[PDB]
Amino acid sequence: KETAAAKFERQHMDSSTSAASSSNYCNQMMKSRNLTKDRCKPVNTFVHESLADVQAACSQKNVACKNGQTNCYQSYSTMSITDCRETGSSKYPNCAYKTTQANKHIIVACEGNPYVPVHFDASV
Ligand SMILES: [Cl-]
Ligand SMILES: [Cl-]
Ligand SMILES: [Cl-]
Ligand SMILES: [Cl-]
Repeated sequence: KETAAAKFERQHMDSSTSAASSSNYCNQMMKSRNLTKDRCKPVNTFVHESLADVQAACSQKNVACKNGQTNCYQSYSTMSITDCRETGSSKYPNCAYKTTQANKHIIVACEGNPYVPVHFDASV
């Protein structure tokens, strides 16, 4: 099985581009990261920063997660992110995504040793 930290990396990291290329960024990335394999993941955010900077958020501002857990952290600085969400025309096996690029703080849940990101909670 995939570890929690590795699943977070695969689903949420894109350190190779500074920001979403075109409107087709999400269709390509959701496919590349295997998030459209058996079904279309409905919503998924990619962060365009180094893995180190995203991991460093786990020692930044401790805040509540939406589900009430207390292991969430909000990055002190804004980061380049792209939110990918299915459009109305999306239907497996023909997934289709809207690409929205933004610069916002990220909120992640962290766990383990090393204490690293295991869930992407929200962007602010
Ligand atoms: Cl790992
Ligand atoms: Cl590259
Ligand atoms: Cl997400
Ligand atoms: Cl941006």
